[PDB]
Amino acid sequence: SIINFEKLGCGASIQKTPQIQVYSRHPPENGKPNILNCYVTQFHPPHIEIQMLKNGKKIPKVEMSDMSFSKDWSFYILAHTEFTPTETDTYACRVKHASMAEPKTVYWDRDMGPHSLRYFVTAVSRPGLGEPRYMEVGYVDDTEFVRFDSDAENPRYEPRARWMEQEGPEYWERATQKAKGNEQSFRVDLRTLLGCYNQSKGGSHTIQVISGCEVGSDGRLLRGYQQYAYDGCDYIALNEDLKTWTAADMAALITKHKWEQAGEAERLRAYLEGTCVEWLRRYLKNGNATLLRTDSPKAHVTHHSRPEDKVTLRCWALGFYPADITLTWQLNGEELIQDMELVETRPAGDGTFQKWASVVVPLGKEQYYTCHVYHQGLPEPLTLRWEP
Repeated sequence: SIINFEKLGCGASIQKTPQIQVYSRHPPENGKPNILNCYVTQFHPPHIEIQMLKNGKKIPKVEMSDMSFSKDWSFYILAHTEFTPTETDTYACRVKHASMAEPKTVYWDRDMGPHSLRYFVTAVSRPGLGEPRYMEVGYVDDTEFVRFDSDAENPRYEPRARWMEQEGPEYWERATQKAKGNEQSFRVDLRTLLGCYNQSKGGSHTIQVISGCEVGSDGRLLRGYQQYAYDGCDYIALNEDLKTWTAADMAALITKHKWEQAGEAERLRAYLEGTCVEWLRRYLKNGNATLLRTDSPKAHVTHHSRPEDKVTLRCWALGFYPADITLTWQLNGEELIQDMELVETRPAGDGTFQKWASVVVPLGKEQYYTCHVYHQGLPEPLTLRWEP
């Protein structure tokens, strides 16, 4: 259950480039249906235009994940489409974002204990286009379980995991009413934050909040979260002592002084140490059978030719959950660094993740190199080599 936010009341009166990965959900095989993914990360503002193209022309029906953001405040989204790869068909993903002068096109290259209840809140103004879009997203251990989107005719809190369907009508009635009330606070804050930052009146701006609690195995609060951001940059945040605030620039000092007089830090300490802890307990019970799952990575090495007498050994890790993983290449019992390339861990689209690490080795010396895969679901790290 999310907290009821207090208005920032700041007073009276920078863009990030997306990063793109284009890859198939499964290893591509000509003639075998698959899924083409376009994974876009690290961008801000959140408005983004994504097209998937086959042989230059726009693919008609592409699906999009709902947009989320990470702890660095940047946004990410997964676009995917169904496709059957061939040897000559060319696929690409084109992303149009304000941070770039020109749309970016990235082509598909076949070689490409503690628990937590946290709420990710977004309020984006779109002056002229309508009212600000407001969203509340709840996570039980990185797993989304509830969602509120004001961009509907009759916006309501919705279960996002089947185990949340047990909550009676009274739970969803009050959660939605809190969201609509919370939406109003961010509507007012968006308006006044304009003059506090000396910004023109016609642009789009965002407020982001991360609110929640991390609870150890003993049921005690490990860490409480209450962090605000305006336009993708730190604004104010409750400190680890849960008693004082860290304001990130001059505008946030009015909010900090106002919240000290109002005793807001103590209101949140009561929410985090209490209400947040007890609700996470109720949520964990309903989702016990599904939330604690771990999927071990399955690994394999592929072999790719290079100029002159070099080859590329690419070590794949597929179908693993959670996302955290480590891939290393070794020669003579020592770990390699210099000639080794990575990709950021990326979703497959089915709940599991993928990653690979490659290394350039001399031709004929492939059996001198061993890849190592470290994952929490593996009883012992995987070791494997290129096998023709």
